[PDB]
Amino acid sequence: HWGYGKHNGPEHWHKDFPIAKGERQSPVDIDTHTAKYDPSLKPLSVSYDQATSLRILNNGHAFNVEFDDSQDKAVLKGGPLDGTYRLIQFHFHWGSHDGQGSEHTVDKKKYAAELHLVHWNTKYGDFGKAVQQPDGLAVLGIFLKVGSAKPGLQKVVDVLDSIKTKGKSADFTNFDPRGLLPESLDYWTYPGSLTTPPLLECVTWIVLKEPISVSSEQVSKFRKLNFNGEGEPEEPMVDNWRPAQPLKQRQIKASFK
Ligand SMILES: [Cl-]
Ligand SMILES: [Zn+2]
Repeated sequence: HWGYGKHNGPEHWHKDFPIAKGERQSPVDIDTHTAKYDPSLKPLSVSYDQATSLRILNNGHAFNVEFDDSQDKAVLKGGPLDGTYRLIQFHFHWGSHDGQGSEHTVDKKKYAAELHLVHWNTKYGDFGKAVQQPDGLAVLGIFLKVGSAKPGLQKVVDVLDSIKTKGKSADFTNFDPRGLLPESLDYWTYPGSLTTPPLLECVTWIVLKEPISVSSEQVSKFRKLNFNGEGEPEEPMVDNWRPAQPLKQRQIKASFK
């Protein structure tokens, strides 16, 4: 089974998932000098007022906050997207220390972590059908940098102690993901893939320019989670990120100059 270790980590995924060497893999390094301004890209429309969070789960790879995606007003649209995409879950990737942990990089700079807000294209009926199409999902990626604390993240970080091992979960209602967004919605966009197996090339990536600031203590709580199930010897959940992949024949566009 895949993981992030020496023997089952990202360098090994291609054996079970040959698309790992595909033409539209994620993440990627974003070169700010070559990314091209496209002043025809509409503002991003992020509507989370009626986002209805359900639970938080340690899935053995990261933790996912799951949403009720029948909420037809809880949607991402605009920007580079046609039609409407529904929020299903968000999760993070992070490092064994503050100097690494993001999946996308910006001019080769890695951030302490990266948040992914996963949405599926309503035109395909559900998430399971959408992942089989090239315009099936839209993932909103947001970098975390160490600085002042992020108040809207605190409810997430405080609940992690009770879901420390694989399989554990907690009810997690009335979490408002708007508390995780930076001031600015300027972004870079490119077509790419899920960054975990099955690595399907079904994602329009929308990566915000502006990181959110989280405190050193908040991010260190991510690192207290464990990959293993209860009753195995603790295996700290850190460095669950996939490194930058070849950009091949893709152009990264920017919503801003
Ligand atoms: Cl804290
Ligand atoms: Zn992710």
